[PDB]
Amino acid sequence: SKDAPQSKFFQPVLKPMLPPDAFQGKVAFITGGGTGLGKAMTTFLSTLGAQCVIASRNIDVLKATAEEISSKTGNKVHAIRCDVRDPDMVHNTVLELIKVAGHPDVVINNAAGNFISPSERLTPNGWKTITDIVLNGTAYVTLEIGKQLIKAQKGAAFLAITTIYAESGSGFVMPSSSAKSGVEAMNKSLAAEWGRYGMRFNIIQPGPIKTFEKEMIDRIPCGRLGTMEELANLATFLCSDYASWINGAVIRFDGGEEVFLSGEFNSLKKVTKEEWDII
Amino acid sequence: SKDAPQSKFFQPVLKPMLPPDAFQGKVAFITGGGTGLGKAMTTFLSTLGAQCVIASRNIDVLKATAEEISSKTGNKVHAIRCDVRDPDMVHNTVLELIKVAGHPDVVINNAAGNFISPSERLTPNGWKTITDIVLNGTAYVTLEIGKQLIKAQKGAAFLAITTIYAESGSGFVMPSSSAKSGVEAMNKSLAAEWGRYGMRFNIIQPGPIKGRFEKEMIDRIPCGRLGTMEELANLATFLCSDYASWINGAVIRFDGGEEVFLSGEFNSLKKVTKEEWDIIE
Amino acid sequence: SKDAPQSKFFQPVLKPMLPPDAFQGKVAFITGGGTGLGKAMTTFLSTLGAQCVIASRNIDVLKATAEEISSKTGNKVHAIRCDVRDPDMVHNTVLELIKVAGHPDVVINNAAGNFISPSERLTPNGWKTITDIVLNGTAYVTLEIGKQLIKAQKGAAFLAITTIYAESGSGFVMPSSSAKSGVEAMNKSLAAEWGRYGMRFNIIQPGPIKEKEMIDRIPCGRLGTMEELANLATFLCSDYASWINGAVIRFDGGEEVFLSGEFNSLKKVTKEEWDIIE
Amino acid sequence: KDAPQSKFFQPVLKPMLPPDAFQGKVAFITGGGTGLGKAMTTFLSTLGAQCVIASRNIDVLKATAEEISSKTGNKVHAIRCDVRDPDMVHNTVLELIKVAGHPDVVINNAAGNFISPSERLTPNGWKTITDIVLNGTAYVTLEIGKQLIKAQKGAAFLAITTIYAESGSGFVMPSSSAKSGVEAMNKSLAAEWGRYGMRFNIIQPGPIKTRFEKEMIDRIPCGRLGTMEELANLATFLCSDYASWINGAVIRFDGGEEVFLSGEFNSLKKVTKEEWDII
Repeated sequence: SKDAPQSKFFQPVLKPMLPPDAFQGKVAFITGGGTGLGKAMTTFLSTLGAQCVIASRNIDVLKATAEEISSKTGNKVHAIRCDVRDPDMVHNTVLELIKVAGHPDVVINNAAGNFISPSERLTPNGWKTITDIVLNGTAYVTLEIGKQLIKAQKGAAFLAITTIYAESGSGFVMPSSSAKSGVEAMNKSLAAEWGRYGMRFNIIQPGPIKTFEKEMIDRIPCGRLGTMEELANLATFLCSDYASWINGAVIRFDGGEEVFLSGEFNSLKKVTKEEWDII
Repeated sequence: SKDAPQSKFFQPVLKPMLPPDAFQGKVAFITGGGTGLGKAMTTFLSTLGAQCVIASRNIDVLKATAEEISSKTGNKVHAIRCDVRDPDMVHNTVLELIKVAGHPDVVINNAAGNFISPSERLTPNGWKTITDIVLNGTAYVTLEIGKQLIKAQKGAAFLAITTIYAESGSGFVMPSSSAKSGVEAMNKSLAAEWGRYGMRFNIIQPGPIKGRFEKEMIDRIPCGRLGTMEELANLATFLCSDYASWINGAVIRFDGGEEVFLSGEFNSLKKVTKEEWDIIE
Repeated sequence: SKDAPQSKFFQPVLKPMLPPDAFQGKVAFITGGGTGLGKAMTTFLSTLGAQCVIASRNIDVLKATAEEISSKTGNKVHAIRCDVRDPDMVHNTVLELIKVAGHPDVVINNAAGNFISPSERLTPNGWKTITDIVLNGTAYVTLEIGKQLIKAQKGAAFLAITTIYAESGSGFVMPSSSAKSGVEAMNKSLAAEWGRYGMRFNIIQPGPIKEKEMIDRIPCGRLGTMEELANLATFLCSDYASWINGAVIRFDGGEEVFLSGEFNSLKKVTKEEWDIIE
Repeated sequence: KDAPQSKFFQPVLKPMLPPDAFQGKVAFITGGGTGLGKAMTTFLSTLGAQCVIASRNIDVLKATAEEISSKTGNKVHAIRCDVRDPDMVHNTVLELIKVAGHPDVVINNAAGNFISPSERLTPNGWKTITDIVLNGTAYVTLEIGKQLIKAQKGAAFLAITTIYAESGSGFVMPSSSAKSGVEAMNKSLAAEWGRYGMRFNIIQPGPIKTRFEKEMIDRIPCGRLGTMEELANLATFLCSDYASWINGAVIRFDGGEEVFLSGEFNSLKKVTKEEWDII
């Protein structure tokens, strides 16, 4: 493939790492749970015993993913259609979650939109679409669930999937960077504010996950792209009771990409042994 | 005043620090320029020779401030009504800026809204108001001006006023923290993306600037006092001046040491007395 | 107890979370592995199948811990005396590690010293002691093992235990903050430089691990446990984390986000006061 | 030569603060005989300060002191000091107080560095860099601080680190480590020593004028290297009474280099207009 030689030292493990009943009796709510990383996280949660609820705009995709997962694990996966931009729809969706499965013990905000563009080509509407979906949508889901958990006197573990470029900034993905950085600040804020209510909040910042990646592999110390299964192991750990004292954490899941990118002299990896020998 | 004793070591200097006419021939655009921090920055820019344009919702406040500043400095201050939440109004405001003063050399995004609230008492409308004004408003201003500068083949220095709690998060100001963190990521992105177009972007993160929180805040500020708007204006004018032409993508805490004090796990041991330390030894 | 009411929502799970053979065939090297967090990490590694080598200054403590762990798990734990301040002793310790167990797959730099003091009461010797143990000691171990792994074309996962105050700074623990921040920069540097040699490097930043004043600043309402730390550490050193490199993970019950937020002290405002403020 | 956009970011080399901004003040600068230290000393002296410069080479220090004082008319004293030696640092601080006075301004700039694969570092090479940069800055800062506490006087401290202290970087790993330690030290003392009137700030430079340098320019949004005069303007501002409420701050002085390096998609600057149109 396109992987670099050092990838032999960093082979992925794709199987769930936690014990087979680690989420028995637990309820999990995953936005964007019908596709991609959301589907992978839902799959692992369901495999480990959770009753899952997935929500996004496309009910056909959600129902297909829900049947696929539940057929494989024997545990229920419920689909609820929801555009997270619509705070009234979010409110109804949370009420439905509580009715069909119960208050959630695990909340994963993963719904996102993105497109790569020179910033000077962005329109105000394109800007507002990304910030509405990523930032406002995560806020509405988080606040609505939080209010219900406070009313019920129940706690939960929340996880938001952002990106390494939320904290650094990045050209060409500027609206996504901005909205995702807002999501990070939101979760750090609520980690500090809502401990008394039993809610903890963590962030995973992914690099590139397999799903122009030769150029990307050249900037990844581990020499390969990440996998959704590995991300799901990290996410399920953070959402599990084994991580009940992990709160306000921000975890890079990136093969070393961000430390590589950010270090001023890391490009000197291209200097050969022979060139170093020659001073 | 209510200041802590060590404030004697950190007295503020309120006069502009840069040379007279350091902004002669320059145009500056300041959102929120009619009040508070925005007015202080506009005052210093005008004093140093800039032609300024201030924009916000209240035209009477803007006109009053413009007349007040221009009558002291002798340099023109133009007022334009603009709700930064409305991208069409932002577009028209930038067109007027160029028509009445010219392309800006200095852009300061300072318009904001905020309130303190338990997050569980927030409504979607309150959430939207803060994020729309702070995050979307700054984006519309920055993108609209940037596109015009690219078309004119001119550069500029941009400055955004955020807060120390954008990077840390904070309970009780969570919408502001989120929106302001978005503004930080926006500016770091454009500093990296738009160098080829001659635009640089920097961030100031203020602590509290000059009723019970204020007293407790002083106890958490190493410099022993609140900041002043004049000091903030000195920092802002420096960063927007040609003396800072190689400062780009920078984030600068202006907080009297508040954030380092807050963030350090054992800083509360300031209360331990000399005699208690002798025992501990 | 001293725990806050909300701790009921965040009860610790003390059992090892990874599968029983997650470290079968692996060799781990743990500085400070005879006590405290190092002992807890070694215990979980050994329980999960690793062969472990623990190194620090006190050979009697190390031997007692080695016997305790290996008796319970059935897997070997080797003790080596090593003062990490001494690079020649570090070199000899790494040679012995390779002879008795083999090249390590897992390296945990945990040896440290600390004391609380006003910074104006520090002496040059006190400064040197903390920085030499924490920063230079971790550098010597990491450089010595890394050079051996490069020669052998074998990879490993490295973990350094720092602290939340490495990144923030903190008064009263200033030498420790400085040394530990140096350790963080070291590991981020090598995560980027040495991935090409199959080594990855991560950091855990702990809050307080088993006082009441501290608990009131922790959102989770209790101190952390060594078993929870060991679950996080073993995950990061396991092949399930083979794409986690250069990461810095707070393990602090929320303490650092609570401390660092300008308005977080408003947690003291009552419901009635908020009603009034509205 | 510089990149095409450099014409938009031209340097201003003249001191920006008022002519007497440091009249009556005393400044102590480690490494003040060369490079950035000499530039900072030059601006301080021009603005009225009485300066004391300290490093290992007394002949260089003497030459620089005469050169500066002959141009400004303000005294510059040379004191030989290897900052690795805490007893020599103690003696140097006592001489500073005797010949000039307690310092109002303290700039820790002495450093050593060399670029090397980390696997080519020796323990002695490691210890040399950490001793000079981290221990040397600690000894200077602590010894001066103790004297200022005894006299009930305050001061502004400034440490020159680097953008790679906070990020890490391969090939400069000991410098990254030691300089990160300096950052933590200064943030710690800003929080601890407010009651004593001492504030502490950090400048993180990118590449400053005086092979890799042409490649570096392509990674610098401002399109050129920085100048020592511009750095001296930033440093004199931070050490002046105009910045008396700036404390614990860390300021990048890097032409945008760090935000460029750190952003995941910034390399898409190479995509042409026609390629973007196609999309």
